[PDB]
Amino acid sequence: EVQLQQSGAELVKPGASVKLSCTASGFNIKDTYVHWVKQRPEQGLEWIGRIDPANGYTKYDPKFQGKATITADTSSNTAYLQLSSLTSEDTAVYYCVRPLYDYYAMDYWGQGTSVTVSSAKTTAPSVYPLAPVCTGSSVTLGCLVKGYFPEPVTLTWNSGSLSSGVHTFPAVLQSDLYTLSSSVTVTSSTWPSQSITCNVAHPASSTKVDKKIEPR
Amino acid sequence: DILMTQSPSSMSVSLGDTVSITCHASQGISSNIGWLQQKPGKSFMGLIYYGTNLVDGVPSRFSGSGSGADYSLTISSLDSEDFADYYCVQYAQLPYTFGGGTKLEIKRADAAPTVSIFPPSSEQLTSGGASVVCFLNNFYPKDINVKWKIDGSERQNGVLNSWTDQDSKDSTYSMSSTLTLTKDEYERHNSYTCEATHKTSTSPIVKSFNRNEC
Amino acid sequence: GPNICTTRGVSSCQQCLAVSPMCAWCSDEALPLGSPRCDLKENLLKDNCAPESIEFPVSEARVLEDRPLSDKGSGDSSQVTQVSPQRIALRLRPDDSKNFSIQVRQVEDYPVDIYYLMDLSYSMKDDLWSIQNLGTKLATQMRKLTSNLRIGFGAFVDKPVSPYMYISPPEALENPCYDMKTTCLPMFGYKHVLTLTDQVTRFNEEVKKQSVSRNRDAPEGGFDAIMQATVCDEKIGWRNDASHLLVFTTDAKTHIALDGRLAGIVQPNDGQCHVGSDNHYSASTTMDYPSLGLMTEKLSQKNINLIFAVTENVVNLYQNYSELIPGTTVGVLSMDSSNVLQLIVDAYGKIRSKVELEVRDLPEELSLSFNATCLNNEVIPGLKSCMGLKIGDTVSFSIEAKVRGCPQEKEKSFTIKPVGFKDSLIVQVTFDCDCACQAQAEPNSHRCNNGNGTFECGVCRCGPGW
Amino acid sequence: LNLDPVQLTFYAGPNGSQFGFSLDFHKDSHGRVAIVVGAPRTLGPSQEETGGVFLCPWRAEGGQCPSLLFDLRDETRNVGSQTLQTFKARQGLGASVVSWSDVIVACAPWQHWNVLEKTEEAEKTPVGSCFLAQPESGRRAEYSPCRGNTLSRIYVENDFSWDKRYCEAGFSSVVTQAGELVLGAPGGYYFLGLLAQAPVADIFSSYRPGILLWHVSSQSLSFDSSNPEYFDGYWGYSVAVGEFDGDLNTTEYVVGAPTWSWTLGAVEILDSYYQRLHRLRGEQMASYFGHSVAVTDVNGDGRHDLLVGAPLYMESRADRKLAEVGRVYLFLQPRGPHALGAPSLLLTGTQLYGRFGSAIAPLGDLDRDGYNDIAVAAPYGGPSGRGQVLVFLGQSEGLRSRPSQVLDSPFPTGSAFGFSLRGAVDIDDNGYPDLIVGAYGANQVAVYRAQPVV
Ligand SMILES: *[C@@H]1O[C@H](CO)[C@@H](O[C@@H]2O[C@H](CO)[C@@H](O[C@@H]3O[C@H](CO[C@H]4O[C@H](CO)[C@@H](O)[C@H](O)[C@@H]4O)[C@@H](O)[C@H](O[C@H]4O[C@H](CO)[C@@H](O)[C@H](O)[C@@H]4O)[C@@H]3O)[C@H](O)[C@H]2NC(C)=O)[C@H](O)[C@H]1NC(C)=O
Ligand SMILES: *[C@@H]1O[C@H](CO)[C@@H](O[C@@H]2O[C@H](CO)[C@@H](O)[C@H](O)[C@H]2NC(C)=O)[C@H](O)[C@H]1NC(C)=O
Ligand SMILES: NCC(=O)Nc1cccc(-c2nn3c(=O)cc(N4CCNCC4)nc3s2)c1
Ligand SMILES: *[C@@H]1O[C@H](CO)[C@@H](O)[C@H](O)[C@H]1NC(C)=O
Ligand SMILES: [Ca+2]
Ligand SMILES: [Ca+2]
Ligand SMILES: [Ca+2]
Ligand SMILES: [Ca+2]
Ligand SMILES: [Ca+2]
Ligand SMILES: [Ca+2]
Ligand SMILES: [Cl-]
Repeated sequence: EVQLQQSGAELVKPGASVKLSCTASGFNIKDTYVHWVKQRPEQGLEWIGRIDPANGYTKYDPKFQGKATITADTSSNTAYLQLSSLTSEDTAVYYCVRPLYDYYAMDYWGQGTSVTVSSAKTTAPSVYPLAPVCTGSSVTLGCLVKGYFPEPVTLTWNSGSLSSGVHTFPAVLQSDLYTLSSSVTVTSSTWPSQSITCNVAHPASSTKVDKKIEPR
Repeated sequence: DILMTQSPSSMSVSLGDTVSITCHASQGISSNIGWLQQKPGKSFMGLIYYGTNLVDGVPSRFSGSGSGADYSLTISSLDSEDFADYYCVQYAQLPYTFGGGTKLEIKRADAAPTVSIFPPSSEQLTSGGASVVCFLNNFYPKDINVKWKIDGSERQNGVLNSWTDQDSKDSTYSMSSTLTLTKDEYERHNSYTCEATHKTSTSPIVKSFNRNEC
Repeated sequence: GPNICTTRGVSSCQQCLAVSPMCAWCSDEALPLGSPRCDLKENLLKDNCAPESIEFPVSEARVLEDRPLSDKGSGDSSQVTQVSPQRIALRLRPDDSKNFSIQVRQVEDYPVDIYYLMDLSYSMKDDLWSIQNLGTKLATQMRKLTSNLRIGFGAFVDKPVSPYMYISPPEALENPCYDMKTTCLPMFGYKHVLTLTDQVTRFNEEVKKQSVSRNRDAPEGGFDAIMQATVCDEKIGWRNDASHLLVFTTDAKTHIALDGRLAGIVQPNDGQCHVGSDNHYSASTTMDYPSLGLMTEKLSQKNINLIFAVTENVVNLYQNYSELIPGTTVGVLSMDSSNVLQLIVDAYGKIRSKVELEVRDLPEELSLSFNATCLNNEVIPGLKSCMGLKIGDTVSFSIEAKVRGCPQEKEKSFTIKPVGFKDSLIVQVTFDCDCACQAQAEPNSHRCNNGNGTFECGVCRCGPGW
Repeated sequence: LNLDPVQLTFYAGPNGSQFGFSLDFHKDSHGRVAIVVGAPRTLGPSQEETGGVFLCPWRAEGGQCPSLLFDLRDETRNVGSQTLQTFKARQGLGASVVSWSDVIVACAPWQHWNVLEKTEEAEKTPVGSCFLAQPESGRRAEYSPCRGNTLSRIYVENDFSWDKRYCEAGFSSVVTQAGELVLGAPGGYYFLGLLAQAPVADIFSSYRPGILLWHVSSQSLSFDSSNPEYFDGYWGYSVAVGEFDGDLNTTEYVVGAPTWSWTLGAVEILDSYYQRLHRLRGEQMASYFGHSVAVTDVNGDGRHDLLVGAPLYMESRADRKLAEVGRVYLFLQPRGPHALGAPSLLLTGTQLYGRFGSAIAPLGDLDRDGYNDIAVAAPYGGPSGRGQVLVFLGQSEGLRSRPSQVLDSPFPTGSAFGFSLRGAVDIDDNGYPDLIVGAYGANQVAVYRAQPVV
């Protein structure tokens, strides 16, 4: 079976360089062309270039000229993508791709390798409890995780206990640091009668703080 | 470079539906097109190559057609797994180029947002910062708008929004708006509000609270 | 006493002569009671056998044409004699044999045709430049050997067809050197340029106007050109009474029969001339390369001496081909053909340094034996070829014919000829196994069983139908 | 011995098509035997020669045959900023045919190919190409393993290594019992010759019309070389398969290279990875040793034997003279792990220029005595030079040195009777294996039916 194992997520500083790898599994890397593609949320999908691992001949989109360097080592059935002078815009997910039958097609894809460029140093998240103001039948609480880096973080309530009826929103980049929030809803008979705690773990800084929600 | 215009950007359909995604090229590419699929939070999978040819392993409910500079992906009888992102790619010329993409989303009944506002925390305040949070939960469709007012006047700077992907077993969306000020600046005012504007109600759903009071 | 003649008890004069060449027969009427008519000629006369009643054939050999050997090959329209005698009569009786001689000479100042067949692929560009004064240079050196020189020129590359020929872009058909920075001729297979002439500056001037072409694969189509230069007599202009030298110059491997299939050509070579008024080989793209055997047949048939003048990188290759095409010679050609003059002169010498006899139309019954006399009256038994000879030298051979029995036909003739030579010795054979008195027999003779028999050569013979 | 030369069957194609240039037996999913026939010069659409294939149902009276239709149109694909082109004019479709299972493989060794890019190009060259058909289902596929998309400049800079531009894939062909197609490509790697192999199943499932350059990943090509002994050796001129290493799981290849080592000629036996097991050298330069190769067990010991034809071998004759007559060599496979040795038998032609050994066909066991037999063609042999096919019977010691039967060409001069041959199949189901003989020069095929021994 054809599988393209790409290297692990990369987290580097601006101006640095990084070299991603894509290893052929269940086949010979030298069989077909190998392409690299960049994906960003807003900008979308961009073709970087291809290499013919059999001989080392490459092609690029002139946009990535001088930035990307594609190579391959048939000996280790692996292909590489080297990025230089990394910036904040180079932050994206990178895929290696090869065709199935058609010489020129893009059929098989690697799982992807995330690349994050930032100067931020590993910072622990500040956890804040969110209680409502001083009425209805159902109540809602929240938890605010502000100023942490890098990702990710694991947020739970009552240590995984309270599960159903929760909303943990995607993190957002607040000036080189991430912010995240989570909402949960129950009945007035459940709060503030039953104790509810917020549990956020930041493995990066290895900090697992916990904040119980308090009424006003 | 060949421009690939992929429409529509999104569509809200139901299971068993038969839908079609079109792709328009800035010039003729004579079937040198491919179709891709990206299940939510996953990698890509090949669907079609050379206009009409199914990638090995892909179900036949998927079909490709078109010629010249106009091509279509068509899924007959939508399945639950078929709800994902779809892109087209032309390889008639270098550089290869992609389409804007299309996201198939589940269709359901309209639902107004459950708005909830939360003042700053003690801890945060005794730290010098002040954030007012606003939760707009379980609404439909996704097209929603939030507005912050400080003492009746709109506020735009310092606002960070965050949306969720369509929830699995209710097919609704949620949003999170956070206004962040400086303790000092937060105390120059008294009234804090966020207005939600959804297609459900003609009047914006409002939620406020007053500092120095409860 | 009783010899094999008498102890055989022959029934007729004919059966008497078939016992042994030494036996004789007496057709005399007055012969004693029990006297054996079949006995030694001496025993017969000793019995008062009428001398004319003796039937005793003797095997002889007398010359009918004995022109003397010429001293010069110049002059004449070839009244030159180089083999002597030219015709002899041979008479043999049953199971007998007779010896005779033939002389052979390598005449001086014999005419010479030299056709220069040149590879004109791109690696021969430098070569083409070198030989542009060869016609006159060569004339000067051969002038020392012959006073009738003629020279001519032909060229070749390969079958102008894919994949030998480059067929794109369109420009490559008009100029195969398009992708380089010069201009050369479109692809051609074989073209005749200059018919054999004694006007040697025609050679120089023709060569100055020649240029190379270019094709894709190393082995070339020279063998096509060797075939055409050989079978297109009138066009090449080979002379009847002259040595024919075909000089083949190349620096590369060659294509051979069955290679053509790589170009979709399967039709075997027909050995015929296909060079018309345009002087190009027209079956080049429709007919396969010729096989060694076929080449050998035509070379030999037209008395062409092929010279492989090739560079050292392929000399072993061509020496090995030469061994499958007897009479062919090989010389080492420098990378620019600057030494081809001496090469040709050395080959000419080597060629006229051998005399090998060949027999044609020898009756089954007749077997021959040879004793050669080369160098200095040194007789080499069982040998019918000489070597290390210099132009002007003369050799001779002693021959004996041995007949086995007596054949049904009494008049046969065969030929003995040196290979490559114009002249030859015609031997007219006559088998003498009958008796003169047979040509005056008496059928149904009144003497023989009263009509039931025939009377001939003294005795009675049972008639036909008995 | 017991082939019937009195009542033959004749099949005929269009004039000038070279119908009979190549042939083979074909069985349908029901086991009904028919005859596939190549006609390399059949007229195409533009009234231009492209070659063609015919599928003849078996009938004692013979006659005309229906076409096996293939796409005869030139193709163009603009993709990856390049222009791919196939040229089918004079491609010689049907220059070889072979049947395996319910599938027919017909090749066009001289189909041309080119890729354009701006002002550059790969060059228009004869990569060759094979067409595959499943007659009963109408399925079609192609296989063209030498097509590439590299430009000229690159080959020149790399000193012409791995240059498959003149392959002529399908020049010869054979299929393993397991259904692996093996193509001979005598022009591969700048005229060294290469072999291309791929499973029939994978050729079909990976092919789509209009792609032109596609990957068949289970495929396997032979290798280039810097050894001059191989230059212009046309490795792949002929091909065959058999068992020569004792291991029934592995299949071995037999490849003819008639001009190997400066036209000495050779044939080699290889494993499925193209590693050399044995090499047999020609006996005489230019004899075209390896022109044809045949595999069959002739002495009934269950071990495949090899036969090699050298149709231009010159026999030595009285007075230091040579006579081109052609020759065939027999090599019996020895017991256990051992290398083939000197040939066990030499068969030499008689008619001058007759080309004895031009084709060699296993007949199976013709006279049913327990030993497999062969037929050797001399396409220009016989006292009339019209062509002959000679049958040799197997025996415990190898082959009989004298032919048990001689079939004289029923066609006119120039027919090339015997140029293609095929036996070992019972076409009329009488329990005796039969012989088909092509005479492309006469655009006909003759069928000889084997009969009970008289
Ligand atoms: C023109 O024709 C000549 C003559 O045939 C060819 O030269 C011969 O080439 C063959 C094949 O390469 C040689 O065969 C080898 O013979 C060796 C022993 O030969 C001895 O005697 C000769 C006499 O001069 C010496 O030159 C030589 O050095 C030796 O003293 C063997 O040792 C070789 O065995 C090897 O190869 C064989 C397979 O070929 C294997 O079975 C062995 O295991 C081993 O690997 C070999 O048999 C032969 O020596 C050459 N003969 C002569 C007289 O030189 C030219 O190649 C040919 N040229 C062209 C271009 O066609
Ligand atoms: C060729 O030479 C041989 C000797 O090498 C000759 O043979 C001799 O012939 C004479 C004839 O008188 C006999 O007496 C000898 O007995 C023979 N010698 C031998 C050794 O056989 C032969 O005559 C010569 N042949 C020709 C045609 O001239
Ligand atoms: N006289 C016409 C001519 O020579 N034209 C000509 C022009 C331009 C190139 C060549 C070549 N000939 N040639 C060979 O013979 C072998 C070879 N190999 C490389 C790959 N490995 C196998 C050996 N490569 C080449 S390139 C030949
Ligand atoms: C035959 O040989 C003898 C010598 O024994 C010789 O004298 C004679 O000339 C030869 N015969 C002929 C016809 O040459
Ligand atoms: Ca030169
Ligand atoms: Ca050539
Ligand atoms: Ca095996
Ligand atoms: Ca055997
Ligand atoms: Ca038998
Ligand atoms: Ca039968
Ligand atoms: Cl050249």
